[PDB]
Amino acid sequence: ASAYQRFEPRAYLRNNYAPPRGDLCNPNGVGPWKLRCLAQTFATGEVSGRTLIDIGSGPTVYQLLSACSHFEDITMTDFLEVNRQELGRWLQEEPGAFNWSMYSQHACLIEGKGECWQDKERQLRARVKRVLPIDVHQPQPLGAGSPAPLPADALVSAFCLEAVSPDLASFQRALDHITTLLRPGGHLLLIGALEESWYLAGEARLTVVPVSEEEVREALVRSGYKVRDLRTYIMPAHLQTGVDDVKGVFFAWAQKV
Amino acid sequence: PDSAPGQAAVASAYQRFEPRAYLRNNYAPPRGDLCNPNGVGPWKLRCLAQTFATGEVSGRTLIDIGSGPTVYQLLSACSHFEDITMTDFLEVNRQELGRWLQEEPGAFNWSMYSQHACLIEGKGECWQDKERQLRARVKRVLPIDVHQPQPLGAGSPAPLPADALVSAFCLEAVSPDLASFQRALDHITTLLRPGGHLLLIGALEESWYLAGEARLTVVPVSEEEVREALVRSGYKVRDLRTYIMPAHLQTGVDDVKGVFFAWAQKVG
Ligand SMILES: Nc1ncnc2c1ncn2[C@@H]1O[C@H](CSCC[C@H](N)C(=O)O)[C@@H](O)[C@H]1O
Ligand SMILES: Nc1ncnc2c1ncn2[C@@H]1O[C@H](CSCC[C@H](N)C(=O)O)[C@@H](O)[C@H]1O
Repeated sequence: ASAYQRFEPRAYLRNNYAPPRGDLCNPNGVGPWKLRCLAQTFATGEVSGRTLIDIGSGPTVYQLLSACSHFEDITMTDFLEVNRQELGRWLQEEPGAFNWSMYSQHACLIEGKGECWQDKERQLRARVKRVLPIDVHQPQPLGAGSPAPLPADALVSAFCLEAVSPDLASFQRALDHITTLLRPGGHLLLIGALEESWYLAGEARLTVVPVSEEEVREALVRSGYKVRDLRTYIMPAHLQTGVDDVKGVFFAWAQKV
Repeated sequence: PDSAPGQAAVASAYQRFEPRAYLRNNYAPPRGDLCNPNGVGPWKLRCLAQTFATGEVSGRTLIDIGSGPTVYQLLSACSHFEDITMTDFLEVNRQELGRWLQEEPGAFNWSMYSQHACLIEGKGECWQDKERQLRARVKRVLPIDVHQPQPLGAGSPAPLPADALVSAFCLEAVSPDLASFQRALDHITTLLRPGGHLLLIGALEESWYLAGEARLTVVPVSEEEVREALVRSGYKVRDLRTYIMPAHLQTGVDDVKGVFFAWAQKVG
């Protein structure tokens, strides 16, 4: 995990959220696919509550665009200070914030409620109460006296576990860990890379545990979830860019029983 | 009597028209704020979107009558017409359109409207694609004077007669009186083929507006006057709706009391 110390947010954002992976115009892309999964899931209106925690936010907010309308208290987290600062910069509309507006626009497009994207960002920025540091390896990943309401009504995590875990069993424990933050009967929306083993974030070179839909399902089960949905996106050639070796992307809607 | 003088007056007044001012007054907030569904902007795009969505307004060629320096009136229309003709009386307006066509950064930013059309049309489309199509189908920007019996001049370029017409806030804005208005309608109707469709937007009961230094003279009209005029010109009125201008939104840029949207089909 010392590799994460060379991790550059601006390089990561650039690699994954700027064209081509960042062009949202093509519906068959990975960005539109991620957003649709979240939109659809929340649109069921079975995922709901007062509080929600985003595990391993990094420098990104997209994972919460659809979510923000169903939970009034939203908590974001990451391991690195540089990311929290990068989040802050966008939350407070500071100088040099990253432009998520294409993503805001698309979420509004997908949820199809005629909402304008400034209302969407406005609601998100507002509903996010705190940005916290976090380590999923710790059995209490948020420490002892966290400003975060526990247990949360729901959890969201994208591209975290498989990226901070050396192997399957490690990945499994990380899940066990964060699962403890989730109220019984609550919800988890997990996104991650499939059969990925490395990706770059500037000068840093992160090791990833290559997982599969089957491994991922089984791990959610082991952690005590009822899997409600598990969808797979296969990474198209034109989005294989030399920033990683991701083969596909998985999305899971799991419920703590 | 005599039309010439009033028209001359109108023409004279427009020589002070400031596009950037018009744009600031009408298509930047609070009117340009597309976030409130109850605002005039959304209402307009929604009238256009819903109408094209019926699929009853189609063809090869569209002509926008008195485009000014705005494109929003064509956002939902472009996905339905191969060939679009934009027009205006003033060159400074046409230059303004030209700047946006050329995607120069100097140009006005219509992306909020682009996005909103995409939003309400419900096809998942992205605004850059919406805009790229619009820029692609606008085949020309022509001089136009609605008071002339041939508003485009004889032997004009435009493919005539067109399958459809769009016009927004033009006729009433350049007509001194109701008869002038009615005549202007008759004139542009000659550009429209029988069985074709006219989509008309304009201000209700308005007498003036601002375009910078230029404070302009509008013939105030009513829904009925508009309905009657269309019928007079040989249309069947398919839809005619009214937006009442809210307290805020009345900003001193005009004395408009509301807005009309007319969908009319040229009997033939
Ligand atoms: N031990 C740890 N516990 C929790 N998060 C960690 C961690 N070590 C690294 N991370 C964070 O995990 C993130 C994975 S990148 C994921 C970014 C974002 N969620 C997205 O969807 O794009 C990195 O930002 C990294 O800072
Ligand atoms: N005689 C005439 N014939 C046609 N257009 C005229 C005209 N005299 C003035 N105009 C144009 O009528 C326009 C009215 S403002 C309308 C602008 C635009 N259609 C919109 O929706 O906002 C001005 O751009 C002006 O140049």
